[PDB]
Amino acid sequence: SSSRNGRDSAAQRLGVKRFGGQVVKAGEILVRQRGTHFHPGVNVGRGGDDTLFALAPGAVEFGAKRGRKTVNIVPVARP
Amino acid sequence: MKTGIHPEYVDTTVQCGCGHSFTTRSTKQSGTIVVEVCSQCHPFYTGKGRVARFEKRYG
Amino acid sequence: DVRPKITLACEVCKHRNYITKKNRRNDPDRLEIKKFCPNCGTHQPHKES
Amino acid sequence: MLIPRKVKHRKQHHPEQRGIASGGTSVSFGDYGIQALEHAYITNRQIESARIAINRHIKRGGKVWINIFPDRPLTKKPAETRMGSGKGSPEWWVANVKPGRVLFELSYPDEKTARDALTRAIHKLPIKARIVTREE
Amino acid sequence: TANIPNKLTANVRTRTGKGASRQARRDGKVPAVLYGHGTDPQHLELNARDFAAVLRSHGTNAILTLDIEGTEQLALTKALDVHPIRRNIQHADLLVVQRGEKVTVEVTVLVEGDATPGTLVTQDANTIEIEAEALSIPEQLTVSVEGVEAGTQITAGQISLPEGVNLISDPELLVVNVVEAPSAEALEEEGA
Amino acid sequence: AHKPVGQNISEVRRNARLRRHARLRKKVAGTAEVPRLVVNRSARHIHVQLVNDLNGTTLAAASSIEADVRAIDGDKKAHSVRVGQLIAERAKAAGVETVVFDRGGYTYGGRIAALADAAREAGLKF
RNA sequence: GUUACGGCGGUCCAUAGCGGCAGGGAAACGCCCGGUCCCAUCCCGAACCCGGAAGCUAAGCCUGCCAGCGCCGAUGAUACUACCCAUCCGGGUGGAAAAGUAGGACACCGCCGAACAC
RNA sequence: GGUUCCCUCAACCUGGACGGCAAUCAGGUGUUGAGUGUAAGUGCACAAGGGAGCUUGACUGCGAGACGGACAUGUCGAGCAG
RNA sequence: AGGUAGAGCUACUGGAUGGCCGAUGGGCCCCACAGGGUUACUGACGUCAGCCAAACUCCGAAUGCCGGUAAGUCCAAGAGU
Ligand SMILES: [Zn+2]
Repeated sequence: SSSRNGRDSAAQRLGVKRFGGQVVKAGEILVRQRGTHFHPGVNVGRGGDDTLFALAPGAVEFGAKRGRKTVNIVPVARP
Repeated sequence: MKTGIHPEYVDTTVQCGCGHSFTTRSTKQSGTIVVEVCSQCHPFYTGKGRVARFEKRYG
Repeated sequence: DVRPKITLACEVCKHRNYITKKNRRNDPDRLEIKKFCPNCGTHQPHKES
Repeated sequence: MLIPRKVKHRKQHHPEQRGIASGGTSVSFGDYGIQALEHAYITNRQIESARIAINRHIKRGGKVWINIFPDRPLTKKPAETRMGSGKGSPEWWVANVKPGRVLFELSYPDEKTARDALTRAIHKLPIKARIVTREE
Repeated sequence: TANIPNKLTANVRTRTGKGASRQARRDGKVPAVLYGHGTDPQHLELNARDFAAVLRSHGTNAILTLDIEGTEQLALTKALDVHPIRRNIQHADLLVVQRGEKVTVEVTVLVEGDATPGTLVTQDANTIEIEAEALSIPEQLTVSVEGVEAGTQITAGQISLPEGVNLISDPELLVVNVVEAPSAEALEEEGA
Repeated sequence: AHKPVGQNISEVRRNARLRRHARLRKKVAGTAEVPRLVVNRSARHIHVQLVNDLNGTTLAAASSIEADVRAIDGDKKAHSVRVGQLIAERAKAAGVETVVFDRGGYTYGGRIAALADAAREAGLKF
């Protein structure tokens, strides 16, 4: 007798890369995910594989819009 | 109503053996047609050659 | 091979610009398609080789 | 013997034996009950042996309720083999019992026979238990 | 029914939490809460042996009279927290009431009488809901099974209620079920 | 007594238009620099607005309720052209050069298109 | 400025929904009449589109009142837990649920436009 | 596949020639229980699901800034011009 | 930002105890067909009460992790890069 199991795949390192309050540049990756668990907000775009990246520099802020979790970028002001 | 797909439609005229006549539109190309039983003729509505031979030979 | 690799060549300059795959049972004929040709500088009809 | 018709997963981890019971700690159907006082896996064979002990004692009249079902399976690998090469095939079905859980229930016109019948069944279970009633 | 309220001495707690409640119970006390239409809860402490005496004789829905540091209050027992194993009273919710007020209360129903000898009496619903005055709650309700024959459903709509008491739960609750007594062959096929 | 059984055509028409107007708004939106031109068409009149969606405030507005538009002797399409010209005058007076057309969930063509083409040659570009 | 008025938007998007009873047509929003013209049906002027104003607020819409179903929901207590005591039980300091109870609730806010008034 | 526009299922109840639990028609309730080429998971009713018209971006030269990482690999990307 | 401990299930997928009502069925009589009841009977769906789950979730901590900030240690951690 033996086992017919024993396979698996490499961990894909998903999750949230920049948390709320972090200051980011433009084009920087924020969330890596399979579906749209988080939806794009203001100054945030959706990649081909549903990655969320920043469209403009600022500070990350998580919000909600009609029951949808969204990620927004707020423009920290110049000194 | 699309042009070149519907059957050619003609204003017709219906005639019955009891003298009752109509004027309706149908697909009959002749523009007229005769019917041997109509609303006024039928016993079910009004409540009222093989059988002609019964009264012919026997009477 | 059901889905072999095919090469699309420009009608005008005959340069081989693109390579792709098509089903040779669903599409028994040579694929005809318009793609950008760098040599001509414009979108030209391309045909399978 | 009590056996589920089907289960999605046939080989499972062992049920945890920590804490006391959250629900099922009160007598709802009958007038007398058996309340557990220890953690154990009650096998489907000890339930059959314990509800026939109640049936014999009360003879004809009365009704018996079993509030726990042997759902979760435990495996057992083939005898006289080294460790490794898979996980054993399921062999017995148990019920995870925590202290405070009420296992059996009984309705019977008189009290002396009812409490004796339930005592005959506590001696078939691998735990300590006590007889409780519907009153407070 | 007129019930003389039971007098109980209550002390306002100085410290709350789980460290202070455990210490309070170690001194023969029970934490309590007094909310209602006063709309500002009071955290009290009650004697453990005196509280249990009131519940033992006058039922679970006992009307009370708390002496909160010199102020008299009419209160009704709303809920209890009882340990499954040690069988304690870990807490007590108290609702403020005033005379002439209607409250919704669950009282217990009891089955008295001996039916036909070839029957077994099975009680499905332990308690039923009523709506009575604050100081007029019946301590218990009774039904009679005397000569009841074979399969009959005694329903919650046929319970005899005192005056000023109105049934709240629907009148189609199967409270008492009288059925034919199971035989020896019917016992061995139940639970196999 | 009487009790209606189904849904009226007006109820179906109203929810269907807002259903396909919110689909439109997933792309177009108003800004202070590029405001959104919203059109409401009815069986009798036609209304327009110039909305800034950051604040949710209306910049300019014209409608066929006005007495000047009622003086036109033409048909409904003639009233749309008058309204289309009156929104390019008020928008450019307020300081607006570019807009985006929110067709309101109606099919583009007829009264909606005549209003847009009248406001295109009058100065507003979109 | 007022309004049982019409649109465009919001809010950690139901405290806003479902259902029930009674009411409104000034301008608007609707049903409504018709298919000559732009336009349309995998058949159908039902829908989209166009041209109108005989009828009606019966429906959509709007207003008021209901706690039947949904929804929100404390305080206190408990489960759990980080650290620390504790020779196999258990306890102290800090955090603190889910369920249930008292209750809340038949939405609130912003910008334009109408008719009346000034 | 790209784009533009339109639509809302599964289930149940009721009425219908063959026809029945179930084919096609009609009316009502129905907020996602259907479906997404292909396993499972995260998603999608705002539709990423259903239908139609045109079409080849299933491009050329590039690419700020990032994810992940022993190394070699791998992945996302606004935007500029043809 | 999570989804473990816990808890909950007419909130989904499965397991599952006892009542009530009862279409489907064995049937018997409705003389054969349609034709109603009949039965310690078999009992769907629904509903009342008590439950269960690493690959269940309407919910949901304590810790841990990411970032900002004010201090502390600062003749030293003999720190970090
Ligand atoms: Zn070429």
